[PDB]
Amino acid sequence: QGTILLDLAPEDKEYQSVEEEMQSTIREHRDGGNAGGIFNRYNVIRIQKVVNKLRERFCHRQKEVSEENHNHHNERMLFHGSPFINAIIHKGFDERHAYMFGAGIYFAENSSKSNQYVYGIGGGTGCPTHKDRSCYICHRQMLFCRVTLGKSFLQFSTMKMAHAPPGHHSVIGRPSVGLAYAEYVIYRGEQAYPEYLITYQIMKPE
Ligand SMILES: Cc1ccnc2c(NC(=O)c3ccc(N4C(=O)[C@@H]5[C@H](C4=O)[C@@H]4C=C[C@H]5C4)cc3)cccc12
Ligand SMILES: [Zn+2]
Repeated sequence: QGTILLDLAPEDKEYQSVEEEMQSTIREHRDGGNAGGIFNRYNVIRIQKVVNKLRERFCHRQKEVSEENHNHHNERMLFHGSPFINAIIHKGFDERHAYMFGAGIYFAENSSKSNQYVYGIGGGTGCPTHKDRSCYICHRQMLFCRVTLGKSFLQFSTMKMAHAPPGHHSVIGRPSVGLAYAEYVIYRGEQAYPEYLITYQIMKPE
C-alpha cells in the first residue's frame, strides 16, 4: 500500500508531545553553530505520522532481539537527521546506504545533534539553494523514531564500526574529552521505524 502520511493537528497531544521533545532537547554545541546553524528554537511547521504496514519488518526484528536479549528489546524514541529522509519514509532505513562515521545508521536523543546532519556530515555545504548551513529560510526535515537497541555496546568512538559486537545489537558512542553527547547506532535498517516526520526551520535568535 506504501507509506501514508497522517497529519497531526497541533491541538492533538501527540503533536505537542513530539514538538516538546524536539524543542527541549536543543543543546549548544562546541562548533559555534557551524554544522547545524545558530538558533535557540525551531519553527515546527508540520508533523506527520508515518504509516507503513515497515512496521512488520520492524516488529519481526524486534522479536529476534528480544529473544537474544532476555526478552528485552530495549526500545528508545530517538531523532534522526540525514539528506535521505524522503527515501527513508518510503523504503525504510537501509544500512546499505550508510556512509567519525562508521557503517551504521545514527540517532540522537538531542534534536540539535540530528539537525547537524540534515545537510550531511558536518552540515555539508548547507541548504541546496543558498548553500548556507544556518539557513532560516529552507524547510528541514528530521525523524523521531522507534529504535530497537537491544543489548548496546558502550564505547568512546564509533568511526571504526561496521557491526555490533557479538551478543549486542547496537553501539552507543559516549562522551570523552571525543564526543559531546551520545550517539546511538544500529547496523540493521529494520531496528528502527520512522514514526514521525517533522518539517521545520531553525529560527534566528531574537
Ligand atoms: C533510496 C535511498 C537512497 C539513499 N539513502 C537511503 C536510506 N538511507 C539510510 O537509511 C541512511 C541515512 C543516513 C545514514 N547515515 C547516518 O545516520 C550517519 C551517516 C549516514 O550516512 C552521515 C549522515 C548522517 C550520519 C552522518 C545511514 C543510513 C534509506 C532508505 C533508502 C535510501
Ligand atoms: Zn536555504
